[PDB]
Amino acid sequence: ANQKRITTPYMTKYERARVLGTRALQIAMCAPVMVELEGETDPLLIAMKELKARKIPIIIRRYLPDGSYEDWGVDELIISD
Amino acid sequence: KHMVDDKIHSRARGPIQILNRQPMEGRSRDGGLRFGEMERDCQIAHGAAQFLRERLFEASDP
Amino acid sequence: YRHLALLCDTMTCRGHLMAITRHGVNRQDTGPLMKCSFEETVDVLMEA
Amino acid sequence: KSMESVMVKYDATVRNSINQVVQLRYGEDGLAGESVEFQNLATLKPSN
Amino acid sequence: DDEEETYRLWKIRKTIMQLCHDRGYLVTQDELDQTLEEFKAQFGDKPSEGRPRRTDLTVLVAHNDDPTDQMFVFFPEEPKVGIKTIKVYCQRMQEENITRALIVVQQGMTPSAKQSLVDMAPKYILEQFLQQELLINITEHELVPEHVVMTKEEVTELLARYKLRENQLPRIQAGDPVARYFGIKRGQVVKIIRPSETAGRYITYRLVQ
Amino acid sequence: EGVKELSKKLVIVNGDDPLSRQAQENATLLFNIHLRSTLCSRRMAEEFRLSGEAFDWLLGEIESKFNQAIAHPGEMVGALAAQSLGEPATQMTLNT
Repeated sequence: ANQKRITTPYMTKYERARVLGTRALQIAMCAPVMVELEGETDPLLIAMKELKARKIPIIIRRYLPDGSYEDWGVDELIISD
Repeated sequence: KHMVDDKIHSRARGPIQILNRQPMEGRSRDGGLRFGEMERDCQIAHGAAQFLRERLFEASDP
Repeated sequence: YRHLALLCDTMTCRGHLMAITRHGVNRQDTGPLMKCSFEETVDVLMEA
Repeated sequence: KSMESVMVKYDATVRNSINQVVQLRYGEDGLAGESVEFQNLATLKPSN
Repeated sequence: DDEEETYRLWKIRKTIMQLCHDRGYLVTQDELDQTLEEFKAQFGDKPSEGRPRRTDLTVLVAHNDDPTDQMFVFFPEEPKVGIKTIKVYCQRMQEENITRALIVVQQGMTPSAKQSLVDMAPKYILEQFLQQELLINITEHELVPEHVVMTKEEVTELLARYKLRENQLPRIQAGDPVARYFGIKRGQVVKIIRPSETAGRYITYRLVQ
Repeated sequence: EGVKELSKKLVIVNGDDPLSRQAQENATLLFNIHLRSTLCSRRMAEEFRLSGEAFDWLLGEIESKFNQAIAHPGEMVGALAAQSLGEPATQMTLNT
C-alpha cells in the first residue's frame, strides 16, 4: 500500500552508490539506455547523468527490521544530492 | 641502506600456497599484501561491503 | 557525546555491567562465530 | 572486537546482531556527527 | 547514641512514607514530610530502653485506589531475623486479608529465611530490606533519572507500534535496588525519563526480567 | 508563523501516535527551543532586520541543512564509535 511508508523518502548515500555502480555496470556491458546522452564513452558519466535525471528502471527493497520489506521507487525517492 | 629500488614491489596474481589458496609473502617470491584485521574492520566502518567482499573472497580464494 | 553515550549505553544495555572481556562476551549469547572471532576460539565453538 | 556488530536500521533506531534495540535514535538525536556544529545559546545565563 | 538512633528511626519512617507515596499508596502529607522534632514528640526520643522501640512505628497503608490490597511493615527486635519470627509474621498475614508485607532487618538476613521467602512469595508477596538502603533514598539523586512503571495496555501498544518484542527490548535486572525500591516483579516494563545533554529529554524503555 | 511552520516542518519520528509525537518533540526539543530563541521577533525586528525573501529563503536553507543533517540508516555506527573512541586514546598519553 501507499500509506505504510515508515522509512524516510530521502534516499541515502549507500543507496545512490549501489544504484550508481550497478547502473554503470549494465551500461558498461551494453544494456539499452533511455536517458539522452550528449556523447560519452564511460559508464560512470552515463550512470551519473541517469541518476541526476532520476529515471532509473530499478526499485529498492528495504528490509525493515521486523522482517517485512518495503519497496521504494527512484521516481518517488527524493534525492539528497 | 633504505633504498627505493630495494623497497618497491607489486604483485598481480602470482603463486598460491599448498595449504591455502592465498598469495605469497615477501617480495622475493613476489608476495601478496596482508589485508589485515584492523584494516578489514576500518573498511567495515567505511561501509564498502562489496569492495571488502571482493577483496576477501574472490580476489583471495574463491 | 553521540559516540560516547552510545558506547556507555551499549555497555549497560544488558541489565548489568559489561566489562570488555572474554568473561563477559562469552556469557552474552551474541553469536558463536562472534565468540570464535574473539580471542578465545576453540572453547567457544566447542561449547556451541 | 567488542562492538563489531552495532548499526542503525531503517527505522532510525540502534539494533545489534541480536536486533535488540539499544537507542531509539542515533545518539538520542538522529543527527550526523559531521553535520553537528558548536553553538552558543543566548537563552541560558542572562538575567530575567 | 540515643539521638543517633532516634534520628535514624525518624529518617526510616520518612523514607518509608516517601517510598509508599512513590509506589502509589495513600500517604498523608504530614507523614510524607513531618519534622524530626514532631516525630520525637510523637514517640519519645528514646528508642534505647524506652517507650519507643521496634515494631511500634509500623504502618498499614492502603493504596490510592482499590484499597483491598494494603502493605504493612515488620521491625523485628532481633538484628538477625529468625525464621520462627517470620513464621509468626506469616501468621499475621494469614490473620490479615492483605498479602503485601515488607521486612526491615537490622543486620544480614539469613539465607534459610531468604529461601523461605522465595518459597512463599507467590501466595503472598513479602519484600525484605536493610536499614541503610532504606535510610538513604535513591530517587533523590541527580544521577538517577525519573522512573515510571508502565502498564500492560501501554506495553501492548508500545510493542505493536515499534514492532519489537520483550527480548528485543533492553532489560534491567530484577534484583537491582531501583527495581527493589519500585517493587517490580519479573518481566514488567518501566519507562525512564532522563535529562539529555544533546536533546533535552530522552525516553528510554527497560524491562525488569 | 514562519518559525512555527518550520518547527512543524522538521521531523525525526514519523507517524501520528501520541507516543511518536512525544518522542519527536523530546528528540527535537532542544533544537526547537534554540531556533525559536534565535528567531524571536525582537531580534529579527531590531538586531537582524531581514526581508521576507531573505526570511523564507533562510527557512528553506535551514530545512535543507537539517534534511542533510539527519542520520542515514545502515551506517556502521557501532564500529564507527568504537574506532572514534579508540583514536583519541592513541593520541592521548599515559604520561600526560
